[PDB]
Amino acid sequence: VNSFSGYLKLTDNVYIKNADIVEEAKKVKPTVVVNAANVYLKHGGGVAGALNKATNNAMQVESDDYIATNGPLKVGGSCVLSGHNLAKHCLHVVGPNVNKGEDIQLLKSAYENFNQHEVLLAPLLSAGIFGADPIHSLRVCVDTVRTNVYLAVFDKNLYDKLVSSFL
Ligand SMILES: C[C@@H]1CCC(=O)N1Nc1ncnc2[nH]c3cc(F)ccc3c12
Ligand SMILES: [Cl-]
Repeated sequence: VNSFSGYLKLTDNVYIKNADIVEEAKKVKPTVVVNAANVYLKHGGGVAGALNKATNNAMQVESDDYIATNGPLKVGGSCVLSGHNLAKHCLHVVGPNVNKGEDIQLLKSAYENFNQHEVLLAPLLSAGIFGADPIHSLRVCVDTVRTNVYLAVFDKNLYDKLVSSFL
């Protein structure tokens, strides 16, 4: 048993809710919140901008030190950093950005990072400003992640479409 509340169960291990991931993170304080990161960990907008804003820019400060030491992530890759006031840890995961021409096939690799964590609160990777079809992202999530994932979908119309179209 865990403290996630109000989720619809899609599969044995995937759950979904219409929620703002920032407010969900602040309420639950999960062990792991997933950020929709880019390779430079520049948290300017979308989920990343919102998570970073909620940390009063501490996520960005930590991220800039990470990049200065390690260089950029790979598309499809991840790193574990602090969750600040939102979670114990933040798993920064880079899904492909279709608006940059990045290979949508890398979305499966991106979701494989979730399997290193028993339970996660997460957005749909490559959705929103990353330009992929969220219905496809949900399908890849369900077919790739084997650990317990609680998906937060900000947009109510999209949430309803994801549920109603789920196979
Ligand atoms: C990209 C995915 C696909 C469907 C969807 O809604 N996405 N985004 C979110 N998902 C969950 N919480 C969020 N909080 C946010 C706060 C923001 F400023 C901006 C975006 C989000 C957001
Ligand atoms: Cl977005």
